[PDB]
Amino acid sequence: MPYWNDLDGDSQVLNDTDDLVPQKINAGQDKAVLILRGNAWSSHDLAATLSGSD
Amino acid sequence: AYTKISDVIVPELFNPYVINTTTQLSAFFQSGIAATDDELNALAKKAGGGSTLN
Repeated sequence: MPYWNDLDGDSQVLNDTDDLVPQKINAGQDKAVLILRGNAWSSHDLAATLSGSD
Repeated sequence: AYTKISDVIVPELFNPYVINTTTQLSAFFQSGIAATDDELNALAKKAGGGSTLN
C-alpha cells in the first residue's frame, strides 16, 4: 500500500524583476506478511476403555 | 500426484492511496502575537501603500 508524504519547503521573497519556481511531491511504500500455522494430535482408545474415561 | 502450488499462478493486490502528514506539530499560538489594531489596518489595505508609517 502506498502513501503521499506532505509538501514542504522554504518560501521565496516575492519581488519584481524575478519569478518563482514550482516544487514537487513523492510517493511511498508499505508491506506486510501473511502467515499460517496449525497442528494435530491423536488420542488412544483401548486405554480409554480401560482407564475410566476418554 | 499433486497440483502442487508451484504450478498455479499467485496474483497480487493493491488498495488506493492514503495521505500521510509528516508533523512537527507547531503552534506557539495563542500568544503574542494576536488581536490586531486598526492602525496597522491603515498600514495594510490600499490606499496609501507602504512602507510603514511613523
